[PDB]
Amino acid sequence: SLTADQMVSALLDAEPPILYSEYDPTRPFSEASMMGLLTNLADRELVHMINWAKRVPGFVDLTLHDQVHLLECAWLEILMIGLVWRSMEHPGKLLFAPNLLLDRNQGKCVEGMVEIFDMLLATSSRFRMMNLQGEEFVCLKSIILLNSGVYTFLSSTLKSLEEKDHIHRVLDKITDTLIHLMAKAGLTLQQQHQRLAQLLLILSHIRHMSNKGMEHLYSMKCKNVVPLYDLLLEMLDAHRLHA
Amino acid sequence: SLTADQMVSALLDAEPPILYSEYDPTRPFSEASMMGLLTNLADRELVHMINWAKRVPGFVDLTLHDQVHLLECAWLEILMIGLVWRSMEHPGKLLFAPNLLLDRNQGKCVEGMVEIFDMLLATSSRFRMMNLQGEEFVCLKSIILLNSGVYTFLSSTLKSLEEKDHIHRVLDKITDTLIHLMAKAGLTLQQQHQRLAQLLLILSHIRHMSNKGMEHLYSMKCKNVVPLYDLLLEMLDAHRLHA
Ligand SMILES: C[C@H](CCc1ccc(O)cc1)NC(=O)Cc1c(-c2ccccc2)[nH]c2cc(OCCN3CCCCC3)ccc12
Ligand SMILES: C[C@H](CCc1ccc(O)cc1)NC(=O)Cc1c(-c2ccccc2)[nH]c2cc(OCCN3CCCCC3)ccc12
Repeated sequence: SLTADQMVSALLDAEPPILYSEYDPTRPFSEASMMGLLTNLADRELVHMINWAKRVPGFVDLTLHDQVHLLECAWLEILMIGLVWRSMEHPGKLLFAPNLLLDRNQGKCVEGMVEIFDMLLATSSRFRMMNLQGEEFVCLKSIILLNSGVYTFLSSTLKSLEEKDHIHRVLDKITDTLIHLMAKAGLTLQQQHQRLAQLLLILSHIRHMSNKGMEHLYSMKCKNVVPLYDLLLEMLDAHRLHA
Repeated sequence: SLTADQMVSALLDAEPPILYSEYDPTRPFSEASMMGLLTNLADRELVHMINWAKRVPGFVDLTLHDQVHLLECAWLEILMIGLVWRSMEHPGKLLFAPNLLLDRNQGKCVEGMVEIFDMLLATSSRFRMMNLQGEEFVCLKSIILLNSGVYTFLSSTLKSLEEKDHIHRVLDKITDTLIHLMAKAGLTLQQQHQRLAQLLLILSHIRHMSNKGMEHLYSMKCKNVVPLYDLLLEMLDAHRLHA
C-alpha cells in the first residue's frame, strides 16, 4: 500500500552519501595501497549501507536475522552497483570516490584486481549505453538487497515462509515501479518489458563480479576478524534510545 | 524475423536428451565416487550442450570465438538450470539422472558439496512454487547462454560490437517470447511483467551457484588438463563433411 511514485521517492530519499577516499592528497600516490584504499572506503560505505537498507520500504519489517542474512549476502553487489552507477559518465574510469577515479592500469598492482576492474568498467559502459536513469538505478539496488540472499535462508519455519512471502511481494512492487517509470518515460509496452529484462539481466553480471571479488577477499588481507555476521548484527540490532 | 511461437518451437525441438549415470547398478553404492559420477555425467552432457547451443536461434550467426566464450562462461549454469528443472517434481531430491536421484545427505561425502546441493534444491523448490512451465524453462536456458558472457568479451572491435548488438537483439526476442507465453496463459499485463521479473531474478541465483561450484572445481580433481576453451573450440569448430 505504497504507490509507484511513493516507492520511487522513498528510495531516492534513502540514498547514501558519496564518500571520499582517505589518503593525504599532498603526498605521493605510489605510497598508497590500493587494497588499503578500497578496504577503508568499503568499510565506511558499509555503515551507510545499513542505514540505507532500513529505509528501503519493507526491509525493516523483516526479522533482524533475515536482515543480516540479506546484507551479508549482497553487500559487495550493492557497493559495486553504486560504483558502476557513479562511473557512468567517466568512460574508461571507475569513480571509487570523487578524489579517486582510477583506470584499469591502476588496478594492475594487485593480483587479480585488473580482471575485476575490467568487468566493472564493462558494466558501467552498459549502463551508459542503456542510458540508465537515477530512478531505475535505485530500484535495481533495492532489488539486489532483497533478492540476493532470499533463496539461501536455510529455513522452512512458518516465520521463514512468511518472510519469503513478504520479500517476494516487495520485489513485485518494485517491478511495478520500474514499469511505471518506463511508461511515464514514453516507452511502448513492448519496449517496457524489453528494458525491464535488460536491466535485470545485468544483475546476473553484478552477482558474478561480487562472487569473483569475494574469492580474492577471503585470502587477501582486509577485514576478516570478528565475523561479518555479528558486525552486521550490531549495526542492525539498534536501540531506540537516540530517538 | 522469427515469431514468438516459432522461437518456442525451435527451442523445444533443440532440447538435449536426458542422460543416465554410468555406474554398475548391480554393485554397491559406497564404492561409487560422487565426484566421479558428477564429472562423468557433466562431461557427457557437455557434448550434447554444444549441439543444443547451435540450434538456439541466432547462436551460430556469431563468430566461433564468441560462441566458445559464451559456452565457456555459461556451461555450469546451463547444466544447473537443467538439473533444477528435472528435479522440480522430486521434492528434497536432485535428479542428476533418472537412475541417480540424490538427497542432501548424499552430498556430505564431499567437502563443500552439500552447500551447493542445498542451493540447487532451494532453486528447484522455487521453480515448483512458481509452477515453471517447459516453454518458460527453455527460454530461460537460452537467455543464460546468450547473456552470461556477453559483457566479458574483452573487445571493442567493430566485429565485436556487431556481435553484442545481435546478442542483445536475440535476447529481446526471447523476452518477447516469454511475455507471449504468459499472455497466452491468461496472465494480466501486471502479472506478466511481475513473472518475467521473478524468472529473470532466479538467473542471478543460478550464476551464484555456478560461481560457487567453479570455485571447488579448480581445486578438486576432475577435468582440468587441455584448456576448456580449446575443447569447446574443437567441438564447436565443426567441419561440414558429415553433411
Ligand atoms: C575491485 C573491487 C572493488 C570493490 C568495491 C569497493 C568499494 C566500492 O564502493 C565499490 C566496489 N574489489 C573486489 O571486487 C573485491 C575486493 C578486494 C580485492 C580484489 C582483487 C584482488 C585483491 C583484493 N579488496 C576488497 C576490500 C573490501 O573492503 C574491505 C573488507 N570489508 C568491507 C566491508 C565488509 C567487511 C569486509 C571489499 C572488496 C574488496
Ligand atoms: C553439485 C554441483 C553439480 C553440478 C552439475 C553437474 C551436472 C549436472 O547435470 C548439473 C549440475 N557441482 C558443482 O557445482 C561444481 C562441481 C564439483 C564439486 C562441487 C563441490 C565440491 C567438489 C566438487 N565437481 C564437478 C564436476 C564437474 O564435471 C567435470 C568437469 N568437466 C565438466 C565439463 C566441463 C569441463 C570440466 C562439473 C561440476 C562440478
